[PDB]
Amino acid sequence: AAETFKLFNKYRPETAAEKKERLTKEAAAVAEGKSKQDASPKPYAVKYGLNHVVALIENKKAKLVLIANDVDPIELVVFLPALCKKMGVPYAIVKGKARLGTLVNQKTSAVAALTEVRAEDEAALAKLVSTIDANFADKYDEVKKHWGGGILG
Amino acid sequence: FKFPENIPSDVDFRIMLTFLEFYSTLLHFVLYKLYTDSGLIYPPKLDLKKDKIISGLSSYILESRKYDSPVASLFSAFVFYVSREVPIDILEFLILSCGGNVISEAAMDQIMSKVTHQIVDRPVLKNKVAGRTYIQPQWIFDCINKGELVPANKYLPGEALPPHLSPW
Amino acid sequence: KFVRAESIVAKTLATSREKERIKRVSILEDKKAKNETQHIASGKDFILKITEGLIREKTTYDGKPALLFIVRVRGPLAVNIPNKAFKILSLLRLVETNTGVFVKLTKNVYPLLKVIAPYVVIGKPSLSSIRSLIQKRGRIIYKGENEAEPHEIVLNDNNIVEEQLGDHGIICVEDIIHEIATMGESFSVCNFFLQPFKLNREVSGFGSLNRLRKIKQREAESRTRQFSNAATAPVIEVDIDSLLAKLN
Amino acid sequence: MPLTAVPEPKRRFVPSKNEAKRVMKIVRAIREGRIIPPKKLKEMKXXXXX
Amino acid sequence: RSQSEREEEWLEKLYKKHGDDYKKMFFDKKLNIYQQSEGDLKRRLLRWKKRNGI
Amino acid sequence: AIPRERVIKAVNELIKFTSKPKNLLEDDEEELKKDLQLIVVNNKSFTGTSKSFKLKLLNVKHSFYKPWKEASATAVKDFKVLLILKDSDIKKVSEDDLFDQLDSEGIKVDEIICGKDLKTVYKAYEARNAFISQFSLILADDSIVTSLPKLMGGKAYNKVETTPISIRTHANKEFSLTTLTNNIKKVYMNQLPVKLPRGTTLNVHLGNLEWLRPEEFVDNVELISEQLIKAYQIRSIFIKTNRSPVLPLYYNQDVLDELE
Amino acid sequence: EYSGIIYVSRLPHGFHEKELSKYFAQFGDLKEVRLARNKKTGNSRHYGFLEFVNKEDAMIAQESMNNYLLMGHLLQVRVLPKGAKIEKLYKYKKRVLVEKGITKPVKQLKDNMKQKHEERIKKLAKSGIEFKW
RNA sequence: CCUUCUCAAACAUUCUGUUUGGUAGUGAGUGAUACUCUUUGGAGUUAACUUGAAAUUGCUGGCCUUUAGGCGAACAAUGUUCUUAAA
Repeated sequence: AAETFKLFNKYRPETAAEKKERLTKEAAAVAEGKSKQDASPKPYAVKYGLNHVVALIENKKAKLVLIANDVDPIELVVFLPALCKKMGVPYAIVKGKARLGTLVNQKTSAVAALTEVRAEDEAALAKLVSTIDANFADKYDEVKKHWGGGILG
Repeated sequence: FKFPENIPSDVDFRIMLTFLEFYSTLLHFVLYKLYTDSGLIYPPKLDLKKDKIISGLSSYILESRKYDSPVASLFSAFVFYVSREVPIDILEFLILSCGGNVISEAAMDQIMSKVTHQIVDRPVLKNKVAGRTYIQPQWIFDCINKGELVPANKYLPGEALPPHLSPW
Repeated sequence: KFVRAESIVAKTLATSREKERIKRVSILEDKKAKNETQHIASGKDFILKITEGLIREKTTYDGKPALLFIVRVRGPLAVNIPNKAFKILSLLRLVETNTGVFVKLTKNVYPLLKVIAPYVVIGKPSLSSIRSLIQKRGRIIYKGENEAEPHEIVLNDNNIVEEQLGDHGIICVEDIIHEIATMGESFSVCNFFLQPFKLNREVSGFGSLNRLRKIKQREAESRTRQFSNAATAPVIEVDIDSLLAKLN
Repeated sequence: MPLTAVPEPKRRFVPSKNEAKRVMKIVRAIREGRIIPPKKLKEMKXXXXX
Repeated sequence: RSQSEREEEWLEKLYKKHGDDYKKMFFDKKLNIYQQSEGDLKRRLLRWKKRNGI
Repeated sequence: AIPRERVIKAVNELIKFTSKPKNLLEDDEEELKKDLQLIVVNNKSFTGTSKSFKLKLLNVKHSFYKPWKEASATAVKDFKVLLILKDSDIKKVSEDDLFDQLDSEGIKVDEIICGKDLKTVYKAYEARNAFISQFSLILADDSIVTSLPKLMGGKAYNKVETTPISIRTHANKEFSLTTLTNNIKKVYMNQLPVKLPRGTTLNVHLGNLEWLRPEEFVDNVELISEQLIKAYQIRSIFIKTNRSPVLPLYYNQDVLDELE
Repeated sequence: EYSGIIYVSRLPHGFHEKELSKYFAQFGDLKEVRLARNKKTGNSRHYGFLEFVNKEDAMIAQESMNNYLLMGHLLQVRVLPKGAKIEKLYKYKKRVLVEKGITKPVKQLKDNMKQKHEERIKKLAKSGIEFKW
């Protein structure tokens, strides 16, 4: 989870302040005009809207999905492990939607999809996928089927 | 005096910093009225290489946009040679209160036609120029407390000095 | 404590880099000093001067005794400091960081500067800066009245000074400033005499505001300090008149 | 394969249009001077500090 | 309905970069980053030519 | 010197050798190997007692890179030109600035890469080896040249095309585009690379027989060989195809007396 | 059943037996530690072997490291079965070159040159396409 | 959880030329044609290919120094010991 956060902090989305700042820069450029060039590769960032996260699945586009364990309407979330299971998407259940919101400039996020990666980071991506599929899909798959809890307090 | 002081652990800075900031802003605007009232520019410019010689009041150049007798322009047209031995700071400021010049060899080794007087406190004086007057610095401390000239035989090294009791 | 798995690797890699650049420095300087310049990069040495992307001007080295003031920097990220550089910093008393000292620059002095370059910062000092350092900081280890005597005293008594420096006839710590600036008769007397220097950390740190200062200063230090590891590394010099405005 | 045979939109491949409309909004505001350029703003602050 | 100055200048850049042909300017990356439609290019260029430059 | 006639004899012998003949659609790499000339030099102590990844650029009368490129258009692997430049260098130099200079003499830089790009984009052995294996011509600034071998990988220093070539944009304090402009011309068409391994064996790669004229091969070989004789004390010279056995042309028997 | 001897694959660069000892001592005391190295240059072959005082401590150490991401690529550790022993590893250094003199004098090997040249000419006959030299 | 030698000199003015020096590697595996000695111990060189930094034990070069270091540096040499990246 630590290296996953080190990954996703490389792919923080742009804040509203940074967005508006770049907008003012390019707008002052065109205001002088001083139309510098027409070139920008793409923005790459994490994807965090829940319907947008589900939307990036069923294409498939999600290379990694982080799923928060704690959501108070849990039923918003419960299909996502089975859905990434059947779609073959490398999902991982992360601990705490606040830590998702921190990496995406929200209060909470509860989902975290990531699709587009630079070539500098693509090799780290694949080994992280293999790491998760070793650590999550192998360890917890059979005990996922078992009825948890039931022991009194 | 500009000496490294052992810091006291007993004090708390949290009060003296408030006094500091209050006095800083207050003296700041009072320096504004004293610089504008004296008719010159409130930001004082300094040559950087003059500051590299010495970090003092003499670093600042003071722009444009009589003296009260006798203490102002006491020792008029008067050229000093303060040594490297003497404390440069308060003697420098006293000569600037006189209007005379300051020549220290301590400033010189960073890198003497009109010099008549050495302020020095040393037992053995090397070059012993009879043209140049050899004086222990209390002469400046006593002349300005009197406002007037006194003989320098007591202030000649290594003659003993009158126990100075200031006018208070 | 269970330390970690990663720090032990990163320290090993960083010590590998440092031992490699130090061996390169040692071999290249041995070929220079033995004067067997056959197949090396360059014969003569260079000096960087960072002033205000900011302007970085180089000079050739002049074989002239130059007064330098050295300032110990916290070394790079996870590095065990090697025993060769540990020896030099032990001689120059630069352990317990934020600790400078005044030094003489000659051509016998110069090769160690390429060695300990990733741990200190160098430049040309000014008389006002030297003056401020000595009039505001400095303690002398001292044999006193009746002591167990690991005993250090701040610079107040010029008569304590001319006591132990009467043989060279050195009085009045202003003259110690003057002869460190001068180095005409004896610098090294004053150099062994003023033996410890201590500088405060520039930012107090722990607390909400000062972490911003720490991050901005780490970014500034990343812009300023450059780590060549080439063994023909130009000696980086910075404005100690700018630096002591921060640290003193 | 995915579920839906939804055709890919044009705007996923080209630089974002709505960004550019917001850009031209700011351009029209600066042409009217309602927004000061940030270099001019730093120029203002550097004089106003003194 | 006239044309805007930036985009007619953009068309003017395309008119000098490729000339008149459309299959080359359609597969141009620089100055066709919105990847305009084959014939929208024709329509805007014909409007620009009728406006300016025959 | 060296009897040019004997070299024409040997190259006509090799033309006759390569003229000797369920099959593949796409032809064997080994079939492409058995058509190519390699110069082999026996010489006393070709070590500098140290590894030499620096390539010597020998002045050659003819330029095989143009028939390389013309057959490479037909070939599967396409001839590509890589330059590796400084960060400020790439900030200043643009691509049309290169392309306008190179269309004058009719060549082309494929790509230009910063050391930053080597150390973050291709900081992965698979992607780096795949990126290097695309290229035939690899150029690098002489300042960067001695910083390369941690970034390049030793798999790049194994082969002759994959190892980079020293080239200089500077002539004064700063670089000039004129210097890089004519310097890529010098390195392109007037110079040939030389690996400098250890031992007594030197292998020099010349190229496929189908690319050049055989007397032009002979002229280039004799020029290079005289350059080598004036350079180094040489035991012998065997030139051959790497499928073929050797061909003794020239040797100096007294070099071995002069070693000890 | 499993022994205390341990196989570790996929080691990072510069990560050696000293660091293996210094790290895996925190699991418990270890019996032996070795790294597969290359012969000409003493570089890691990225796999090695551990031995502990206990098999149970070996299994505990193997559990918390089997899918462990570390310094780039992940690591994989497997304990060995009870029938397993350590064999044949050595810390190889960089083997520098040696130069030894030629034993034969210069005129014997001049004769050897003259013989080998004629012999290669006979091979160019024997292969064989014509070569008058 | 770190980041990799990102230039030196000489000559020359040609609006920049000419010469010289400066580079230890990712491990494993395939494999052409050979070359050189060594005194059989092989050693050092030579095309070409593969591979998600992959991964299972190739048994103990030599010489020199000190109690580990150099052979790409011989009165050559080296250690894991920097705290406001804390708690």
